[PDB]
Amino acid sequence: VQPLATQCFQLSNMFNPQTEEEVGWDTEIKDDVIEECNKHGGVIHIYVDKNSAQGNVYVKCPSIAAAIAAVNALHGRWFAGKMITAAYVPLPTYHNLFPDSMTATQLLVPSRR
Repeated sequence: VQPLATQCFQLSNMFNPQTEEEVGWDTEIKDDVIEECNKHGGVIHIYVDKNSAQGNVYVKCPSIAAAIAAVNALHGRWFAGKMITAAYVPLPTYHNLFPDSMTATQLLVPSRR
């Protein structure tokens, strides 16, 4: 049975720490994902996990409707011969990893203009 959408998701294949070469690369990913969410339903928490062999980025959106829109917008991308994939994460699991995300409400904006 396919998991229900939630506010929270994990992207994969967004980067490869073995090969990332640009100074500031993970901030650029953060800004890019926020920009994409800000053509949909926005975003209230994001973490680009530099350590992740799988290239994981964690996102929480302000509602399930917003998460669906972001997932459907992001899970179409390709990088370095792999598709970006998304998996919804249960709220309690996401909140255990990112306690700061539990009470988040402010929609995020990119740093770059």
